[PDB]
Amino acid sequence: SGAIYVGNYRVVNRHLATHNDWANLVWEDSSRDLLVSSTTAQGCDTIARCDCQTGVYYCSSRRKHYPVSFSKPSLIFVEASEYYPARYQSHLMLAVGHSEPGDCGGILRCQHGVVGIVSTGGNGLVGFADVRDLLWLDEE
Ligand SMILES: NC(=O)[C@H]1CCCN(C(=O)c2ccnc3[nH]ncc23)C1
Ligand SMILES: [Zn+2]
Repeated sequence: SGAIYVGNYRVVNRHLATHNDWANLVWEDSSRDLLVSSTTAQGCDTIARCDCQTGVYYCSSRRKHYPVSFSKPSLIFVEASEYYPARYQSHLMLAVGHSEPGDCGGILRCQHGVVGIVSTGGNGLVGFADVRDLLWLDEE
């Protein structure tokens, strides 16, 4: 589990969104595994605006932050799970790291700020849903 709290937005994995998220919806994209809902309180996370390919992510199944090298956001084949059928997920970045069921939502961050959230795992891989192109997270 986990979210990005930027301005009056909450950024979560679409597959983990709550009823309150759906009742306060700003934007959702199944192809990216992302959903954004509105918040009453202002958050403290800042979004990175960059093409960093190194950073650090939080792994809840280890209680550890790991430094990683990750691929540029791409259209990556993702295997069928309890949340989605076999499909191409867009804006996904891959790294080598521990990610098991429950690690989705952990933040990936670089020197500039938050890059994305854990969205895939297994096989000693971890995938991150990129948020750096969502410029609207910074206003309104
Ligand atoms: N965005 C998606 O389509 C996700 C949905 C959750 C599952 N998933 C994984 O890649 C995954 C996550 C955690 N541990 C794992 N072990 N084996 C596979 C996995 C795909
Ligand atoms: Zn950066």
